[PDB]
Amino acid sequence: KTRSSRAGLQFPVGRVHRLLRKGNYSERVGAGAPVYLAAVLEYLTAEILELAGNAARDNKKTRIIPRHLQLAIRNDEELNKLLGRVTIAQGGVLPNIQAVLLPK
Amino acid sequence: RAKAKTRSSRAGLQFPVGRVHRLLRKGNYSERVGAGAPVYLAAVLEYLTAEILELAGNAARDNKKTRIIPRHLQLAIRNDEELNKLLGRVTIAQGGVLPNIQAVLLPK
Amino acid sequence: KRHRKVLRDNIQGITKPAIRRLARRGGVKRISGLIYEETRGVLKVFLENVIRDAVTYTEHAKRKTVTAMDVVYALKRQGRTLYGFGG
Amino acid sequence: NIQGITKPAIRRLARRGGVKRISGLIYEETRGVLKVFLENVIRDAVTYTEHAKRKTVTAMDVVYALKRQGRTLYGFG
Amino acid sequence: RKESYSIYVYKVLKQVHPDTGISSKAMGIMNSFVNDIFERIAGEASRLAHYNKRSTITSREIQTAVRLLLPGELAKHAVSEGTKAVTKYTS
Amino acid sequence: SRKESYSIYVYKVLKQVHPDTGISSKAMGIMNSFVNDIFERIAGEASRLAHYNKRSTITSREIQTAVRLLLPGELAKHAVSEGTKAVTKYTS
Amino acid sequence: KKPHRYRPGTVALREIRRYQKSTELLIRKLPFQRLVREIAQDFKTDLRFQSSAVMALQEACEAYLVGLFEDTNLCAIHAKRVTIMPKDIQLARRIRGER
Amino acid sequence: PHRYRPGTVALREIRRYQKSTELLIRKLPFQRLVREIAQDFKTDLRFQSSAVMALQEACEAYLVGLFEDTNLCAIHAKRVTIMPKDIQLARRIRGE
Repeated sequence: KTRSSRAGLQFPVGRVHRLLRKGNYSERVGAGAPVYLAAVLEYLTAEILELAGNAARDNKKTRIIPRHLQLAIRNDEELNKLLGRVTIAQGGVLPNIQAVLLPK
Repeated sequence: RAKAKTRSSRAGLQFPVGRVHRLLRKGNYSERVGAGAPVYLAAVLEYLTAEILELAGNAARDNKKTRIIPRHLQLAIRNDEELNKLLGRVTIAQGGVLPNIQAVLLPK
Repeated sequence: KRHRKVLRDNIQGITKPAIRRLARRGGVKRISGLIYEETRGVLKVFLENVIRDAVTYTEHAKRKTVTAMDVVYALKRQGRTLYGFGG
Repeated sequence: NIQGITKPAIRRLARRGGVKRISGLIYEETRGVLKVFLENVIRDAVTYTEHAKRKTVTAMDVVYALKRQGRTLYGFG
Repeated sequence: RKESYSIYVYKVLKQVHPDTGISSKAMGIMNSFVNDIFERIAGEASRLAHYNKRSTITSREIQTAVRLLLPGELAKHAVSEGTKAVTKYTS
Repeated sequence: SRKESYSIYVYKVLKQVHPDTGISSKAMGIMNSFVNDIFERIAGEASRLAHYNKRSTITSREIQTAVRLLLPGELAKHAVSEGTKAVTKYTS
Repeated sequence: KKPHRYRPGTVALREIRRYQKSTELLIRKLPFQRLVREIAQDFKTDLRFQSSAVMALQEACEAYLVGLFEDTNLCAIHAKRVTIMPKDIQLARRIRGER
Repeated sequence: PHRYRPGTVALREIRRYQKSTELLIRKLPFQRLVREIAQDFKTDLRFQSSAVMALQEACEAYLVGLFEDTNLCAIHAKRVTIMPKDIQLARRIRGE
């Protein structure tokens, strides 16, 4: 039986534990810490994929591509805040024209 | 036993090599620490301290003050391009700002 | 067991002449009447973020008194390192 | 070689930035800015390469250089 | 060899969008993302442990670090997921 | 209650560079904050260097590369010169 | 005879010189403390504060505002005005990346 | 002959280039510039292809962001044409 299975998670708890042990972060690691961390990472992954899927469906595409990820991130205030200083390669920018530039 | 010599003295330094070594061991930066690393680090820290104190002393004498106070440190830091770059995001408490008025605001 | 008067409207303690003085240090010569409310809002936002982080640190240590070190760490992790309050 | 960053390319970049009209003097200024940016990044990148005692700059070298200047880049790990 | 989160990303994707796929580049970007957030959280946790002179990183430190890095609603939901996961694991 | 600081070393350096100049308590505290800040930056950058290259030991080489990364230009060259001279004198 | 009355701007400039020469804190201690305690109370009730913590917070707040006013002034001057206005503050904060 | 008014094609280009994501500078001159600059720090360096593509993504993203801020600065002064002083103001406020 795996610890991820006992925890109801998809992300690999064991691997996260090994990466913490070898990442020179602290002398000891509690048993609950990698479970908590794995849960948080899985939650955030689900949030981003949710929005990116929505953006893909608006674009009538069945596969999420980087463009959809950039659109998803920049259109969500809290994610945009979290990734304010991150560049998504091949992401482009949000469609946006300043009102003063339009005629009339 | 051999007479005690300090590593700082062996290196011709003023900063405490032993203490820096202890802080590296206990700062969880790496599993192992080479014998030469704390000497180098101590030398760099001492040099930078000397540079800041040099500029601050100059500023202190320009203001006809004999004791360096925080105001002099702020003046010293902002008037040197490379230190200003290094400490671009640092606030010096009780430092104030450099005297500076935009030219367009003065009368004609 | 004799607590202070409940705090209200303390944003008004940031007076008009104080903001003017701060602007003077920034080199500002003339100031529109609408500046003051805007400044108050900006200051409030800044303060909120700092105090939030400080209190988070205070709770992690299971203490009830926010210390100077708590504030220094909060500021440091927002890229506004402050010198003078260590030790 | 700085002239290989042509005028129409900078115009296209500005279009993506939403700029509608562009003074003739912008282009030279832009080139200068670009040069400075590149220099800094490359200076750090080569440093990593040199630390590893390698002669080939890798993608990872660039990613680390960019990260330590607060311009984290996704996609090249 | 070269580890990635690809299979876990795919399982999550199938949970949230059964009929959606993903390009190779997008999966690479997701891996970069996961590693980034991992490093941030572990580093913040490290500072937390040092400040309080504790030698053990526990789930409580993780929780405090999460409260510091994520804004508002994201933080609350993350805390909720972490608490449920620890409670389910413990029993 | 024993709290270590760099005060005595700062004072010795001050006497080397400005024999008749003093320093207020606040300024000495600021110097301690400064020294700790640069220490943390350098040690952290060195840690990342060591990690990237799968080496378990931080040596003077990592310190030197970190120094080149953090300090600008002439400040970096002078610091590197001081460190190298100091290490070579120490080794003999 | 007519009372002495400097023209608009003279005293402002003299104040700029005056306050850039000195370093003392410019907001009153106690109202600032009350502000901090009020804001703090909306996260957790009954917190206490060390004195030096409040003084540190005050240094940080005033330094932040001073920097914001430098940038605001540059933005105002760019538009060939000499009076700073709310849109200048909003531009400065947008470019810093806070909004 | 038919002629579009000044600005119409500019707007069309804005929509066009904000809709797509392909790199906008030619690969080879960019590479040549990179190698020339690199040559002034250490001789005989080579580069992996993906390193150059990464550098190009970073450079173009940086410039795009700078042009957004520049445009905001231009509009602030009630102009529609960006000028060098606008770039210098933007760069000063970013802290470079």
